[PDB]
Amino acid sequence: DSRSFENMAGVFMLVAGGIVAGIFLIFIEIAYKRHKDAR
Amino acid sequence: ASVWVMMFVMLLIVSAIAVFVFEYFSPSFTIGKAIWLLWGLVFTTSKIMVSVWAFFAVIFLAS
Amino acid sequence: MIGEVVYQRAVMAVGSLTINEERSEVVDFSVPFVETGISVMVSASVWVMMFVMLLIVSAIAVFVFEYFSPSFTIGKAIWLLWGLVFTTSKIMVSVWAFFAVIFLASYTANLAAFMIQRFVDQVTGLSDKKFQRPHDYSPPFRFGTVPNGSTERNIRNNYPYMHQYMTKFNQKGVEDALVSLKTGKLDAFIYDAAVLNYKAGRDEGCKLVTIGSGYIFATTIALQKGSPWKRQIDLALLQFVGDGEMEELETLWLTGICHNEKNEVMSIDNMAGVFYMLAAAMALSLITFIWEHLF
Amino acid sequence: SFMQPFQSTLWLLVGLSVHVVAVMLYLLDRFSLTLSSAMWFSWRVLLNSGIGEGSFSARILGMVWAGFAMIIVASYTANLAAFLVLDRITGINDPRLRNPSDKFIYATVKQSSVDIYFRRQVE
Amino acid sequence: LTLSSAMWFSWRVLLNSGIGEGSFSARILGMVWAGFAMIIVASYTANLAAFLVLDRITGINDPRLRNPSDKFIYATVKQSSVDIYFRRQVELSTMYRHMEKHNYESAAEAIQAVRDNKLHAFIWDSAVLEFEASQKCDLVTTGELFFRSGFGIGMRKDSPWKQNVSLSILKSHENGFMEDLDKTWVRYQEC
Amino acid sequence: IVTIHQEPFVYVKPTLSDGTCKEEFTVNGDPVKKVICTGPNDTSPGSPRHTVPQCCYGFCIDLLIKLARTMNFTYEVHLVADGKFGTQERVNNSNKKEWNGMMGELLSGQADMIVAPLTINNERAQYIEFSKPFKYQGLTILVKKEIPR
Repeated sequence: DSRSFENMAGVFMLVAGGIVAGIFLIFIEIAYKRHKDAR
Repeated sequence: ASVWVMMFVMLLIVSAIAVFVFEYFSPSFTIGKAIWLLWGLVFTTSKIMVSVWAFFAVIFLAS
Repeated sequence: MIGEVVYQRAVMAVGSLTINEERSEVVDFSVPFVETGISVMVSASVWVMMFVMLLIVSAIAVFVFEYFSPSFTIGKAIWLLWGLVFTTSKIMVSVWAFFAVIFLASYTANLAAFMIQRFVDQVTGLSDKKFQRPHDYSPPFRFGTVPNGSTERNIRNNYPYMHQYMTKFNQKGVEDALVSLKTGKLDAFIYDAAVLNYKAGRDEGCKLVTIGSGYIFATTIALQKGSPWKRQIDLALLQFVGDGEMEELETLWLTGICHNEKNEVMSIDNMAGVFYMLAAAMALSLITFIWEHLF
Repeated sequence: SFMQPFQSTLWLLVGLSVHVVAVMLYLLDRFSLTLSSAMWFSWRVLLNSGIGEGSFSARILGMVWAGFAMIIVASYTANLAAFLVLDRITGINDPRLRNPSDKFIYATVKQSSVDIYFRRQVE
Repeated sequence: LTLSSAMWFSWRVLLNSGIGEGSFSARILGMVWAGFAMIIVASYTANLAAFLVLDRITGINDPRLRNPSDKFIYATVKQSSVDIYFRRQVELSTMYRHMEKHNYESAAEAIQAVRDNKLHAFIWDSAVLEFEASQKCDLVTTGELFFRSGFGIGMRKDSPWKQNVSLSILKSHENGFMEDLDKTWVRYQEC
Repeated sequence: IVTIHQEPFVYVKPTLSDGTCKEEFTVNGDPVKKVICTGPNDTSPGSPRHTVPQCCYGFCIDLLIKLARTMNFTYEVHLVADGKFGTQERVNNSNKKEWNGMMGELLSGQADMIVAPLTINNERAQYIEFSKPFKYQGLTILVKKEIPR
């Protein structure tokens, strides 16, 4: 052949881990901001 | 070939995340508006996190 | 060589002889062995057009907002113009916004032409006081040679103070220099630069920059005096050079990898640029917030 | 191919500069929008999601920042094209073979005419 | 949405002014169009970088000179040692029908011939050439130093003052008086 | 000394209306070494060649004054009628292989010194032997610079 990705897969892993940590903080931070909006 | 399937997977992930975040503003259309926003960002606190992945999509444009 | 010439042990003596004026006093000589000497081995107008055209389109916006009257051209429309660098007349501005995007694409191609088409070096030569006052630089400079050289005699003629520096570092082999460059123990080296031209090309990776891009310092065969051979030698010599047969030997013996030196640019970046431009920006606030509505 | 090749320090400088943007936007509100507004406007415009709209002096400054953001994108995508597109044995003519090293050891099969064409010539 | 709306929305999104928002099937189709617009921008800016960044006389080794054409006529000055270094060697036989048939009386005539674009290149001693290349911007000295002679002094064979001159000549190299003339007459200008 | 009109080695420029060299200065502002140099005006054959002494500038003048210091000579400095080195070429009767030009001028006794950056000849050294040469160069090639797009 004549060779016609790994950057892609690194971006997949990084963006996936970031979105998972974000979503599992979303509920916590929504609850605590409901407590802070009660103030 | 394989990059395409990854794109479909990740866009469906972020669309579902948008559906859940619109469900948790309840304590404007994830079927409608948010998907055309996802289209626009290939090319509202979770929307900040999508603007992160919009900047990612711009990185993929540069690549 | 010169003892074998003077005391006539070697009636002929060839060498790679740095033919000194000093040696010429002592020994007669033919043509220079090769060219040699002493070397050192070591490891506008577009802008004004932009201002003009943006002021044109801002004025056109002012007029079009005046002719909706049959929201702030001072305000909103200018920040829109800023956004379009990077409502029917606004369609025509979206045309020129697409133009501004074309200009973005053009100077991306231009900055690609910059950041491809860098190569940099550090040492000039004896003009550096790096050599002349090494201890007046931190770290003090680190330069040695293999002793009893003709180049050393030339620096005795030049600066025996520099020899006082060299004797802090003077070596015995060329591989001593290879180590002390590849281990950073001595900074760069000056010798008969031809040996540096072999072995610099014959370096691994060729980061060991030599005595400038080949800047020969100490610029420009032993004959026992009165030898009748000299005209024979030197007329033969023109023909050898008139035949380029020395060049055939050059094709034999010279090159390594710096013969294929390939415009050693970068291949991440830490240019200033914005480090200039940041120094502007804060002072802009220092302009404006003094100019408040004082009355 | 990789992860970021682009000097993680520079990426930290990006983070520092974005927080500098946030500081300069939130201070000048009181001099003529103070909690999480200009945060998300820096993430609007510094991400160039909304490039246009979103006193006047802070806006001058911010659109200079958006100009910077466009420059930074231009430079790094120039590097994306560059470090992917930018910068062997040729035969007997190599000094790898004219000066044959023991890092480059080579061989044949004995009793070959290959070795005959070796042993005929000189160098 | 039927008169001038989707006109200006095509000029919004096809210009990618507003890239995001601005039934569902038409929106699917239009965002495919915006994908096309991004592709088109990518291709033409790739051409902007390409056709600006993408794709001579080497010396005697040219077939321009080994097979010297009359589209490449060259010359010298007669009564020169340049013509001597021609007439010594062998395969300049094809060249002597240029370098002996077109020549000049001063090198400046050949310099003007480059400037007047008469003859394509010239072969002269490198010093004045590289000077004037640093001085005027019509001039690129290609090739190597051909016949790498030294620049010596016309001394008769019975003239005995080669000697202390050669000692000075030596003090010149050893103490950089050569390099002093490099300061004072050589190292000046650029393009 | 007869001088080939070789610039900067000898800038052959005219004198003043005084017949004198000026007081011109270097980039360093230094009074440039200038030499009265006798030889033709209309420096071409078939033209009335008028031997004017003219100002001269260069490397070699500096060196000759160095040798006036170190060597205690006077220097009798002239321009070439030919402007040429002058090689062995045949005179009419089509056999007379004779050194012309500067080579002729030494070998006629007329020049007694050639002070010029002379590309050495195995052949010229067969008649006129150099001292130690200055520069170690060779012939290179002037090429037109191409214009931009």
